[PDB]
Formats: sequence, structure tokens, C-alpha cells
Amino acid sequence: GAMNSSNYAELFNNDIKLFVDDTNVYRVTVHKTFEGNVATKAINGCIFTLNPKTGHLFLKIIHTSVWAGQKRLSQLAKWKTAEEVSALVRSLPKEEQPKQIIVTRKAMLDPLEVHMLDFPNIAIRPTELRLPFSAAMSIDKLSDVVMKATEPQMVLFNIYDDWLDRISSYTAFSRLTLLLRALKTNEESAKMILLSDPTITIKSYHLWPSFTDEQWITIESQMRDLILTEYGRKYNVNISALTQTEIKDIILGQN
Amino acid sequence: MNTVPFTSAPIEVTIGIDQYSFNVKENQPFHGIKDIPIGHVHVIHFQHADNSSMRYGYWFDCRMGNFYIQYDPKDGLYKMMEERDGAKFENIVHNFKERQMMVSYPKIDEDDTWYNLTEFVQMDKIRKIVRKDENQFSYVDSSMTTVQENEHSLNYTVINFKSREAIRPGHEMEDFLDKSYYLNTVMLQGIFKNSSNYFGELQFAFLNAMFFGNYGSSLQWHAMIELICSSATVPKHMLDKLDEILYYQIKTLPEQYSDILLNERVWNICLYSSFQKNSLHNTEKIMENKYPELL
Repeated sequence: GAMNSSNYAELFNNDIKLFVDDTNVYRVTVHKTFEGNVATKAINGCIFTLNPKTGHLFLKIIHTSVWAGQKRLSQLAKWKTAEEVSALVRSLPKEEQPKQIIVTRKAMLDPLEVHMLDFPNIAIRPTELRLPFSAAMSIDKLSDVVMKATEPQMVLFNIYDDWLDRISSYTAFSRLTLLLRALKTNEESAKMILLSDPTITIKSYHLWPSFTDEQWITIESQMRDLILTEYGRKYNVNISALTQTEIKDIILGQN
Repeated sequence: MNTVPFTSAPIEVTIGIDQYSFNVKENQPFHGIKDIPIGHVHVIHFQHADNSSMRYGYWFDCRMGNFYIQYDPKDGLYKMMEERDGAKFENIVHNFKERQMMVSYPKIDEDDTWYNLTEFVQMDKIRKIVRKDENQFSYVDSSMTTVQENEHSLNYTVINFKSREAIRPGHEMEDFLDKSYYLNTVMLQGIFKNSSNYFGELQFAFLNAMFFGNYGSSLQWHAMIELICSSATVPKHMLDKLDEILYYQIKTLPEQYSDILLNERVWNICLYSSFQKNSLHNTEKIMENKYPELL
């Protein structure tokens, strides 16, 4: 699984690398046109590009103007993502450019390889982990900045808040993935956990609440419980029977 | 019809000529091959008893000269040579009169198969790939690799669908999804100059894969097929010709080698997914009849 994957271990070496998730690029609301058929209406989307080492999230907001006059949007979205990711990389100083880009969906490989031909030293690879990055719009400050956009724009976030002052990148990425996996599993339950104590505030400049080290342990335990009970119902298994490597496989989404 | 005499045959050998083959045993008298349709290109090839030794041979054109075979005890190979003096060659051809023991190239009154397999293969196409030397004929063997394999070389035009050459900057999606720019501007207009040269290399790739077992040649053949089919815009005369070219290749392919000479991915794309799938009418028909396991 993930815990015996040399690939997974590599995320936390000293190479610069970026995850790209394109799941939220093309988003719609569902309607009906005069012919009675299904009608879709694009709403703003985003590219989730993350440095798992620093927590820096380059959130490219995909304003609905970029679909105007275009067709086959579900195919185009992947090519647009690739276009933007490559533009990002071009914008960066050389020693800040990633040695590797990991796409969450294999359908991104051809479009990104083609767009990155000017960077032959940047390796594009898929992952066998089903990472929960699509749940990114369950984070209110991300959802809000995307929906309020009136034009294409890039917004930088640190998705680890101030955690790296106290824990390692591995621990912060594991925390991030746990939170997103919980929000993906059931957003209401996951929010009830995060927001149960309103005296622990989400700072204006943060995405997550200001838990103490002590409090994060409890929160992480509750998130784990939520995720594993859903898996447990899905397969009719007691949580307590799951091994630690199994739990990580569940959380990271090992194929 | 022409003759390729042998001035000696001192060593056992299995000999191929175009699609035919025969054995010459230890101490068997043998003076060559006659009744060869003049045509415009042929291959003669050789295999000795050690299965581990290479198959080697020569592509040649009877129209260009008087060619013959002679064993060379120095390199230990049958070699092709040219006789520029017509009278000396005539003497070689008629040496020994009724005592001549020769193979007759089968009559092909309605087996235009060899013509169809080599329609666009002329010696200049071959020399592009197998570097020209002092001879009017071109040596090839089963140990040769392509420059692409390398990354005695087969210098095919490199086709790479994910390369700057295939993709104009700013046309990424356009050029990856529709290969027309790459086929028409880069390959046909830029490199091959015309479709006959393109088809010639495609046919030679097939023949080398079939005769000398070179996997890189099979890769090149498939890539040149895929390039055409994955282009929305192809000159109509190419489109109409491609189906016939492939039809005879599939027809002639040794069925024992079909597993390693035929790429499932490329054929399913070309026949069922590509822009030009409807232009492969007979090729689809022969594939379905002869190799249904590939579809």
C-alpha cells in the first residue's frame, strides 16, 4: 500500500514537487432548456496545485469566461488545466520550478506532458492514490474566493496554516489528507467536528481552526473515526480490526 | 526476366528471394536464381545452420545492373557483387549450359503481391534508411537496430507524438488530437517531400520487420500508419491508397509472427476510433477474417 510505496515516501524528500488536481476546474449547476433535455450552466472552478512540502496552494480560479465560445468543455478542462499549470511553471524562477508534477487523475498526463514539452527535465507522473483533493471546495474560504471571482485570477494559500512551526511536512500533509477525506466522506459530520467548539476560532488569515497540539490529536481521532466507520459500513467490518497501514491506505485512497 | 547467378555455393545455406525460400545443402551444386520478374526491387537473404547466427541479405534492383552472389571465405558470408562488363556477366549466366542447377522464381501471373508490397519501395528510399555505400545494392541483417532503438543502423524518420516537432506551441490540444499539421506540414511537405516517399519508408519498415525480425521496424510501421489515421486532413490520393497497402501487408504477414508483428492498440485505434477509420474498408475485412483475436 501507500506505506510501502517508494513513490509516496518521495513527496517528503528535499526535491520540489507539485500535486495537480483538475477535478474542480469544470463545474456546473443542472437545469433544463426549452427542449426538455438536461442543461448545464458552468460556475467558477479552480485548479488545485499544491506543494505538499510547504503547504503552498496555487489556486488558479477558473472563471466561467474561459469557457465562452468553447465546446466539449469536459475534454477542454483538462487541456486548460495543463495550459495554466505550464504557465505557472514558466512564471516561476528556475530553481523554484518542480522537478516533478504528480497528477491526481491519469487523464491529465497527456495534456500536461504536451504542454510541458519546453521543460524536458520536469517529470510528469500519475499516482495510485485516490487523494481527496476534490473536497477542496468544502473549505469555505476556498469556495468563497472561487465563487466571488469576476475574472481569471491566481490566489496563493498556505493550506497548512501555521502548523509547520510545530510539526513536519509529512505530519501536515497527513493532517490535510485526513481533513479532506473526512469532508469528502460526509461534509456535515466533518464540519460538526471542526466547529463543535466555537471558542476555537478559525483565524481570518487561516483555513482551519487554531487547535492546540493537544486538541489536534482529538480532532484527528474523530476525523479518523468518521472515515473508518463509513468504510466499515461499506464492507461490514469493525474499525478496531483495521491495521495502521490499512487505515493509511483508506485515508490516502490506495487503489 | 533476370538471373542472379551464384559464382560459388560452397557453404550450406537457406536462401530467401522475396517471399520465397529454399535450401542449398553441403556439397549440393547450385548456380543461382532465374526467371526473376524484373520488377523494381527485390530482397535476397541468407541463413546458415546455426540458428543463433544472423539472417543477412541485400535489397537490389535488376534494372540498375548485373548482380550476382559469391561466397566470401574471409568474412564468411554470401556477398552480392556487380558485373559491369555485360559480356563477362553473360558468360557467368550461361556458364555450364545444361549442367546449371538453378532455382526458378515462381510465375506470378496473378500474384501481384510482391509488386503491391513494394509499390513505393525504390532503392533511393532504401538508401535513405540504410546508408548508401559504393554499391548499387544495400546490405541489411537481423542484428541491425534503429537509431530510435539505439537511444549498421536503420535510419528511419523518427515519429514522436509528444515532441516539439509534432506540436506547434500554442496549438497543444489541436495538434495532439488532430495530427494533420505533423503529417502534412512536417512530414509530407518538410521531410518526405511527397506521399510516395512516405509510403516507401512505411512499406520498407514492414518488410524489414517481416524479413529481418527487427522490432524497431515494426514500431516505425505502426507509427506511420497511426500518424495518417489520426489526422483529420489527409490528401485523398493517400487515403485511397493506404487501405490497399495495409491489406497486402496483413495478407502476407507470417501468421506465426502475428503476435509480435501486430500492435493491438494501434489497430483498434485506426480501425474503430481514428478520423480515417472508414478509409480502411478491406483492411478491416481481412483483419476480422484472419486476426479476429486482435480486435
